[PDB]
Amino acid sequence: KVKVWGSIKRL
Amino acid sequence: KVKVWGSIKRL
Amino acid sequence: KVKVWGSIKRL
Amino acid sequence: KVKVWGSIKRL
Amino acid sequence: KVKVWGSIKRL
Amino acid sequence: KVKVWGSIKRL
Amino acid sequence: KVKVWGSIKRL
Amino acid sequence: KVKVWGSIKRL
Amino acid sequence: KVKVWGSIKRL
Amino acid sequence: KVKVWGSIKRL
Amino acid sequence: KVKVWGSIKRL
Amino acid sequence: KVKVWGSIKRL
Amino acid sequence: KVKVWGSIKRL
Amino acid sequence: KVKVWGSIKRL
Amino acid sequence: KVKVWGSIKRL
Amino acid sequence: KVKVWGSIKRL
Amino acid sequence: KVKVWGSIKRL
Amino acid sequence: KVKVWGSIKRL
Amino acid sequence: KVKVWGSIKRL
Amino acid sequence: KVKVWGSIKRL
Repeated sequence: KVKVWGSIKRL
Repeated sequence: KVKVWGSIKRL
Repeated sequence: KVKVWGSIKRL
Repeated sequence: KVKVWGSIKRL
Repeated sequence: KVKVWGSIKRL
Repeated sequence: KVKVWGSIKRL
Repeated sequence: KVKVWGSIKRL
Repeated sequence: KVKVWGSIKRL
Repeated sequence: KVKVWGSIKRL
Repeated sequence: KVKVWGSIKRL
Repeated sequence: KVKVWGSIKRL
Repeated sequence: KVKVWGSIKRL
Repeated sequence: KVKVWGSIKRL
Repeated sequence: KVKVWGSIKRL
Repeated sequence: KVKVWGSIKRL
Repeated sequence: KVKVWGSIKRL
Repeated sequence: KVKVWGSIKRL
Repeated sequence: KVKVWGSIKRL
Repeated sequence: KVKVWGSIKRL
Repeated sequence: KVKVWGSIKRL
């Protein structure tokens, strides 16, 4: 399983 | 799945 | 601001 | 699908 | 202001 | 800021 | 920045 | 097994 | 940068 | 055994 | 770039 | 035996 | 036997 | 690219 | 005799 | 693209 | 896609 | 006799 | 007589 | 899909 977590500032 | 939620001020 | 929402199901 | 909706003050 | 609407298929 | 969270099981 | 960790099973 | 560890800045 | 390492037994 | 080792920029 | 080396026994 | 050797830009 | 020869850019 | 060569003798 | 002919895009 | 050709006599 | 045609004798 | 006819996409 | 009829996905 | 049909007299 690949767990993803965080945030982005731009598209 | 990977959920996406929030906002951006630039591209 | 540009609202961003939804999901990336296929990667 | 990642839906996007709003407005930017500059590029 | 630049209106931005739509969706991303592959993020 | 856009929150990215979740999981990719199959690539 | 978005942290990604884990394992790919279905390639 | 394919192990993953790191980060993405935009996706 | 997402670091990738390991082995593919099957897909 | 197909071995893997390196780094990616996107998912 | 992800270096990939090795062999498949049963294709 | 099916031998494999080289590099991929992404998974 | 069945011979295999060429290249791939993805897995 | 990942070079692929060899043979599948047992199937 | 089983004759095989063609090409693959992925491993 | 990987070329697959040849024959399987015994399974 | 890889065409496979013919007959199995040694099962 | 065991007759075979068709195709494989990955092997 | 052992009869056979169907379809397979791999070899 | 590889279509299979026929009879096994012996193996």
